[PDB]
Amino acid sequence: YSFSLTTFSPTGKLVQIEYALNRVSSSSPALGIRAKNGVIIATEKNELIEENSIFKIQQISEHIGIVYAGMPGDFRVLLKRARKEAIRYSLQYGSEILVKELVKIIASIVQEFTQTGGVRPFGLSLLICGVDVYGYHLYQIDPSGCYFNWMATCVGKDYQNNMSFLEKRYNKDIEIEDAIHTAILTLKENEKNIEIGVAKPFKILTQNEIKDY
Amino acid sequence: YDRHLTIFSPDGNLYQIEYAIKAVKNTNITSVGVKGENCAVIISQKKMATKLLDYNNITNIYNITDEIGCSMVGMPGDCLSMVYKARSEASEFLYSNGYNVNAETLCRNICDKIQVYTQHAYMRLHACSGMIIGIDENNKPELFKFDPSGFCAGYRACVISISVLERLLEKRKTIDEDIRNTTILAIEALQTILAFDLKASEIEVAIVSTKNRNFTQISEKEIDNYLTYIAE
Amino acid sequence: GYDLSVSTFSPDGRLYQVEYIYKSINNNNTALCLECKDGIICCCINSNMDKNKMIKKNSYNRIYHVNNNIIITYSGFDGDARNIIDRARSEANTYYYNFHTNIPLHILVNRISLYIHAYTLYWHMRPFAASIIISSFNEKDKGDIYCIEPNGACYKYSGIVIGKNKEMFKTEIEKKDYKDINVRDAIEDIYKFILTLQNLVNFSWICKESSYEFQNIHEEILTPA
Amino acid sequence: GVNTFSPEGRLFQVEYALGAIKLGSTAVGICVNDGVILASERRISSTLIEKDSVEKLLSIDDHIGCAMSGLMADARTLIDYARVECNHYKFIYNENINIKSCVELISELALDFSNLSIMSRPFGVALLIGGVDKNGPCLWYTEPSGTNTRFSAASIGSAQEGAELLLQENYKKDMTFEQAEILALTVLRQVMEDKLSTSNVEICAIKKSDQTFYKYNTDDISRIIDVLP
Amino acid sequence: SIYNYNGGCVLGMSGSNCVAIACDLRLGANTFTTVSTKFSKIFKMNNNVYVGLSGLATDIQTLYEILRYRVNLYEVRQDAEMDVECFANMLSSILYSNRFSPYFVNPIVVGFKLKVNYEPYLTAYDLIGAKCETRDFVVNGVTSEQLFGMCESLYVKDQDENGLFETISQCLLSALDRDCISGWGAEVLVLTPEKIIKKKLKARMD
Amino acid sequence: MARRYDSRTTTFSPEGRLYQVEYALEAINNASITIGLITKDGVILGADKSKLIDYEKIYKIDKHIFCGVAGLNADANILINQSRLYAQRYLYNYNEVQPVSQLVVQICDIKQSYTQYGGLRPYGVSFLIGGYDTKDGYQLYHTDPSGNYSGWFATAIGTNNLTASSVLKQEWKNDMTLEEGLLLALKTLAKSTDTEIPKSEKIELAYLTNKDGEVYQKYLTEKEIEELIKLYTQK
Amino acid sequence: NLYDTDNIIYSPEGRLYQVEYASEAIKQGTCAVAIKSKDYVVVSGLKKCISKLSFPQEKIFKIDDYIGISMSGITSDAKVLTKFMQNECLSHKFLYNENINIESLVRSVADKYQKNTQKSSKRAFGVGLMIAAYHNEPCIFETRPNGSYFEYDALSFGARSHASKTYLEKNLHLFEECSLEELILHCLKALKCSLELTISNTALAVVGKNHPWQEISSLQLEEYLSKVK
Amino acid sequence: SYDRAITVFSPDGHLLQVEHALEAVKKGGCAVAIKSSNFAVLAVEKKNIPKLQNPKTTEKLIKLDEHNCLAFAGLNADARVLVNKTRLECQRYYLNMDEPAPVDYIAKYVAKVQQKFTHRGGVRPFGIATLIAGFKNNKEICIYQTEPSGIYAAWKAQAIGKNAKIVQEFLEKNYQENMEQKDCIFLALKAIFEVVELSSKNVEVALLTEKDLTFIEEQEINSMVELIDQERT
Amino acid sequence: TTICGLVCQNAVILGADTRATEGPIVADKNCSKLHYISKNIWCAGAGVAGDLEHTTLWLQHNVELHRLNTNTQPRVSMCVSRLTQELFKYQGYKVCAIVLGGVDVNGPQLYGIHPHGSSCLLPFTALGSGSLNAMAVLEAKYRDNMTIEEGKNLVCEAICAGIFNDLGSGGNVDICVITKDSYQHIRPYKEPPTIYPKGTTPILSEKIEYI
Repeated sequence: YSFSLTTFSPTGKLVQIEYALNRVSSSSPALGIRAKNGVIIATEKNELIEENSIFKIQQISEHIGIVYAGMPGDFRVLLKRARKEAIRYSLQYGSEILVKELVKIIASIVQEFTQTGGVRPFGLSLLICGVDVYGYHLYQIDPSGCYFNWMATCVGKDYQNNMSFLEKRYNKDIEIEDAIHTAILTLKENEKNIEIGVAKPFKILTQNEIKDY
Repeated sequence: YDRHLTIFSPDGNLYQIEYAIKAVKNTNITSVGVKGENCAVIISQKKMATKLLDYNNITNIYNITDEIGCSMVGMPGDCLSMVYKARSEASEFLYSNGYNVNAETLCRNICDKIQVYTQHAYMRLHACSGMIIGIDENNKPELFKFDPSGFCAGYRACVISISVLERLLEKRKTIDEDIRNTTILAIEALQTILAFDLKASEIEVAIVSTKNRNFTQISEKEIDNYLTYIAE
Repeated sequence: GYDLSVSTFSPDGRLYQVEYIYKSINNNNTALCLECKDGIICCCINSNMDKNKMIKKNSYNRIYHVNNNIIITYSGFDGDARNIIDRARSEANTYYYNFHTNIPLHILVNRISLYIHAYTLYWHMRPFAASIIISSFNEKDKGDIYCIEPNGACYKYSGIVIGKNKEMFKTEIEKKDYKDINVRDAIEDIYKFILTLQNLVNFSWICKESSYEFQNIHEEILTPA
Repeated sequence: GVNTFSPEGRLFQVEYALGAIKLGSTAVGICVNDGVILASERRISSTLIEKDSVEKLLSIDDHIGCAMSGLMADARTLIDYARVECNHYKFIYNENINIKSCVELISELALDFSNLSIMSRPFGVALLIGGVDKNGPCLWYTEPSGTNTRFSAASIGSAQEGAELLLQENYKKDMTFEQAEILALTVLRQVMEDKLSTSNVEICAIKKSDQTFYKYNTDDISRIIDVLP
Repeated sequence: SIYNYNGGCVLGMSGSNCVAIACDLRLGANTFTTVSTKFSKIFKMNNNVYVGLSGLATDIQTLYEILRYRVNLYEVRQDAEMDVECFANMLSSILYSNRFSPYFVNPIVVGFKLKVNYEPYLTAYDLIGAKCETRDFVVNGVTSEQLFGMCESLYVKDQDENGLFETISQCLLSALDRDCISGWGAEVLVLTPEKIIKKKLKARMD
Repeated sequence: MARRYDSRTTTFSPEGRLYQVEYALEAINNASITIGLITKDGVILGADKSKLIDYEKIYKIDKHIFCGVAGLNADANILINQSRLYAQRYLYNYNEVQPVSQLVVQICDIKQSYTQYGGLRPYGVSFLIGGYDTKDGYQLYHTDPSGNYSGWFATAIGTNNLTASSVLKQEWKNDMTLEEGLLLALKTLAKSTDTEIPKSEKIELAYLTNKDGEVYQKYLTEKEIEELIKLYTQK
Repeated sequence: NLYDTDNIIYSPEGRLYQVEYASEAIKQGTCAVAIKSKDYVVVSGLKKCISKLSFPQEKIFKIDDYIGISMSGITSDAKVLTKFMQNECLSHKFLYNENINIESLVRSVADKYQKNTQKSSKRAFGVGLMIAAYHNEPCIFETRPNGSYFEYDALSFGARSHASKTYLEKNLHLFEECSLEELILHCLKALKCSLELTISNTALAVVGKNHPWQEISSLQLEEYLSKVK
Repeated sequence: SYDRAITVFSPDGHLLQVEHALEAVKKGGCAVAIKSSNFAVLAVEKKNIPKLQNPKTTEKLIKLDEHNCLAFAGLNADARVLVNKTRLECQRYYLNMDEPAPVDYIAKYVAKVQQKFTHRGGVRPFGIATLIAGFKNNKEICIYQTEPSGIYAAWKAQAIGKNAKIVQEFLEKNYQENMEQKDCIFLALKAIFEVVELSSKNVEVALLTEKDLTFIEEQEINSMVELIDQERT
Repeated sequence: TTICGLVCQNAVILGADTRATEGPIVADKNCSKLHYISKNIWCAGAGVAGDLEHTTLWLQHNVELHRLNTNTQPRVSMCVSRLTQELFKYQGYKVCAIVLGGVDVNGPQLYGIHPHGSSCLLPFTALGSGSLNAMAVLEAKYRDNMTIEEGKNLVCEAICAGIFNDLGSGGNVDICVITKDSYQHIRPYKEPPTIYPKGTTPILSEKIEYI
């Protein structure tokens, strides 16, 4: 009854993971930029849908935030799981979970769905930004379950072009505002279409704060 | 066999989700939820999902708790199953936390459950879409909508027809007067969307309001009065 | 290729397996429940058994009951129907354990519908091939008749026919109002409908003459009709 | 699937297993008033094997013997289960189990793959199980279909048809135990594809005078050989 | 009475950029028979985290093994040393996971919180994890009353490594000399951000 | 039914071949090249990895064990975590560090169980496990997806592993110091990439040695690799 | 053909093909007949014989003092059902101090039948059972693989049962007023129409008022067959 | 395939999975076992890439327990797993029987394990064949061969792996019952070298006695390979 | 131990002493007994210290998880419900007498939770060994409407009564004022040698290791 629906192709590829990657690539763009004193995650989104109800950017913990590109429901599930794991770490050790370890645990949970039987892979890619005693981190988690460490990245439509833009405008030692301005420029390559979160505890910018930028 | 299971296709889509959405659309049942300043209204058709039949018993509106209500459109078995799952989640939330769940939490939990279906290949998708309305702790109405895909979103007005609601709301832009105006808005919205004259006995309207939080359905006499007021 | 499992939606949103179940139910024996002025009358016509001449006379019965005040009949498989009826009786027993009173009819119907529908969700279970009728009649509330489809849909009627020729039994039954007719007047009517008998038809009511409780129709009452 | 019916009403798996029992060396079982005798050819595949390591006639119990055809790993599993069950019966009841009861137990195990109420497939084995109980000597045949048939004389193996024909031809109820041995040996000689002699055949008997499994040796075979025609 | 089977005592103290952890070296049996004199109750988790376990010897060894397992896993998975406060919280949770069938151990955690600034960190526990963070000293074991008297009367704040060594060794020895089931040698470890001094004191063997 | 959708991952092919294992081997052969070798001083592991990327081939399993990866990185992470668990459990149970061969056997058993049990796919990863213990000194092991493993003095995995193997056999010698082994590792990393010069921003290089009786692992930074690269270049 | 692969698939015709194949497994069993009068039920079946040296296959089985059965189809499944019913009757007689209601036992057997039709991992019982008992009245029941069961005045099934059906249809009105011998001979004449009946190839049992289930002995069967012929 | 049946009967009656496990055994390296009065000799083929592969790390000549040894041909990881199960059962026998496990008991255990895998849902058959040499309870030495199907049989001298038929035919014409240790080793070597390239790095020969299993030092193998060269001209 | 709480206008004032005892011996002189559950919810405890501390951590982290999921300000009712369910799940054991204060949508709510799983909505309460003295002060001087300053003074006087009349209580006076908007945690709200010659202690051996 329980058997893998993700199988090695004759060439050694896992075509379900490739298809989930295609789905994520056909999803709305999100990106992250790590500035010398912070890290920011930005994303882009009919006169009826309430904006406040469909945040893509969410708060994993006091100093950890997450954004996604892919399937909203899978994201909700994985967000609840990441919050649960952060809380479990806090209960065990009495301190906020480190960004790298949370990324590793979520990566393991994502990989589990590429191997266990009777489950499709998560159809999303995650950008997790956080600050710990070891600085600021911006990690990307793939549908496959592999996690990359980034200074800056984009994970949606035309992400080749957006990666090129970030590379041509990104500098190692930059301030937060300079990064936010680069982030907004990358996404536009309106204010109602922008959601930004900055790392004080992780914060998500209000409508006015986006507008004045 | 790529489109049979809840697995990805070469393009990355989950075609079973789209098929369940088409199943929901096939029922030819329309339901409309409208938010007011201190009130929310849900109006549904009183027809069955596609003579001696009891027409009173036919309904697409259900009561999850005293103060939270829903309209479920889809395959009737799936609709009843989702209603029962929502009621179980509400009772569990009340027991475990000691206060009444609000519509947002209920919609998000229901969508987590829907996602479990959409991912585990051994279960079939519920061809059920839902509106949930209630009054949250901040004394404002909540009106959320979810589909078979597991996507939930809050709305000022939703249908399970967008430009009609847009025009009506931008036209609109006392507590009893607010309730009455939103009810007129919902009835007119359904009449517009359906594009035919409504019968007071073929449509069900329910409201939640700060004056009376309890999700209640208004009698057919009041609906008849509202219908008469329109066109006059 | 979308009609080999109950857990796969066709492109058009349809579940073919349930349609096949519907065809199976439409090909089976006839059953009907009719709400009259003083009670409900359930009648099952077993036309599939005109061949079997060795069957003990009037032994086969598709009409069952719950709590002695609910009539439950069906059209479909005997095994599936027996499964459903056993579940209904188990639900009634659990309800009485919990609360010390008989289960309301609508709650029982909802629970039975959920039980049926739970079998159209997985690829390792066969969905039930049986349409169910659950009926009751109280002195205060008069009659309440529910038909449950194989898909989990439940609907309330003043008269229902499930099985073969149902579209003719309906048009003959719809020909006149029965809420203003006594059951005894209806027994003659139902017989005339079947002809257009003493050993292929199950009869029962719940009416005032039987104290609003289940009862098979005594022979001296059916024969003159 | 394994539990799938054919349009004719026969399980595919047991039908396929029927072809498996047709392989292996041939055995013969004969029941007479004095006891039951099982003889078996030994298809020695090489001169480097230890001939006695390959067994044909095992003791399900002190009073029960069995000759197996088909897949010998499966046959060993079946005989081990039979031994365990017969000893459990002996402990619970303090008496020697009936041969028919033992065959029924083997059959219920054989079809346990169906999962009507754990093995994964049918047992590609056919057993001639003989022995002496309170009712006297008896000999049974059980096959993958799960059906067990009592036999006065029977044969199994690759050359089952010829041996069974000869047994039908030359079997008499009144015939003596010595005649039973002579008949078993002559049938095996006619149906075997070698020169009958010592170390080439294996004989066991459960005699009614003892109700005990007894395995023959050389100078028991040779005694029958020197009286064959 | 369970703690009387083996005896033992552990004592932690802090100074200025230094921290001392000391213990007695006895392993007894049946509360009066001294079976070993080299049974050290101080275990090193990492350069900045040390633990002292007192109570049942079997429980001490089991808990040390569990702590080493957890700490090694944490450090390898993070490629960095566990923070002392995180180790203290983990030890508390490990102790409380066995609230009803506990390890009969009264641990103390000693070390340095890194901020570089090396702030002494001390904390004591009961057998079920109830922890008290203290700024001057921590005591556990059967000799707890005598040790509390010693660290009450003799503790001086902000002592250099030699002053801290003298004070802690005197406290431990004077407390032990009034205890029947604890003693037979004393081990003292003074950590400073650059080095560790390990000394075995010349103690009574009574 | 569901067996119609089932792929039967744990099944023999007609030729006595495991199709899943072969396809996993192909996937690993399409992975980036990781090499390992043994010197008198210790064990060396090397590997080759956008400009906005901030160690993804060499990982530490224990104070005395480390692993180079080839294949799928998520499966590699799962197996690395399980290997760390196994080493720590051995230390917990016995009070002594786990010998390298024992850890390799445990991890390879976990690999093979997926090819014999259940209906799941195998791990599509291969490991080069280097380590030091007292009984066998320095050890390097190769593990493939089937749970088979072997012991080597110098080996390669991934793309162009044959050319790297040829270079290793031609150059690797019994008596090499740490520096000479590192230069040979860089040379092999060069030859397998078909490049005259290695670039130091796409190289992973680490070594495990025993000194003062203590096992020490060094993961080489970019600038230390720059020094190694220039040294390799003058010669 | 895609619709007959598993037991949980309905055909577009609204048909279960696996269960129909399990039922088709019932036509290749030996013919058995059951008839009743106002006091007795007589069951007579043809024992199958697979060779000259074979012993006839058992055809009827005792379930309880006043309950017996005959089978047609796969024998191992029938054995599982037989043991289930025997344990059910015995458990009833142990928990309470009364014989089991026959309708209850038949309905529990039908539940056991219909349960296997619901899950893909299981297959329907490939055997049809006729149950003859006396519970205040002679009763004949028939179970089917699909979970359906019925109560009969006269019943027959197995190979070539249509001749037995025609005889029973011709003589049904006599059975009610027939005495024991006349009704035994009617059942035997039907069974003979199905075909020679001998003491070895025919099984015959009776059960009725103050007459527990009892297979008819060999001398009685010989006399009855002489009366038939 | 958690519980799905993997080994099934083919239309002809065969269990194809077992024939595929037999193919796996045929792909493996050759091994030979020869029995004498109170000792046995096992010679296994080894293939390692010179100068790069550690030759000590591979062990197809396994000591199961105090008195029983094993050699296998087939998949190596399956062989390791089966060997570990066999050692666990040997020690369970010690612990419950208070006596060492006789060779025949261990051979039956491995045969039943292979049968079990051939006869359970959700498991692949072991693709390995084994030769187990040991001593019985009467202190008699015995050699058993177990096949992937789970069938086992005892032998005087038997060869398994690739080209096992040729080695069998050679051993038929050359085995001479009781033979001295030196000549028995020589016979094992010249039998195994009928199929493997003549080189001391292509063989590993060990000898089992009542005291222990000893692996032959390579100087002797070199001498016998040179002697076989002499006899080949 | 002495913990107390009271409800003043739009706020909850909790107070506690700062002494932990290993029986007759003062084990800690500056223990902290006021425990942060959420920004608007605080708790204080008496009983088995490990039980109080770990139950409080569990409740805090579960409440943060709930707040993250529902995006709604936590409720004192939820905290008391979870606490009662957990305490009742253990048939009396895991002794924790807890004063749980907070301010939520329904105003300032104070609860007293018994170790066995019973809760009580209260205007003012005290728990611990010095509970009776704190109750005496509160009863004598408490009044329905009091300013935050008056509430703090009453809490401090009650805790001081417990300290100076109960042998199990002593140390400083911690207080916390929780309002619907924020909290202030006044940790020290009120606060009512030999140097041995170097080389005096003999040793047997010395080992120097440089990190």
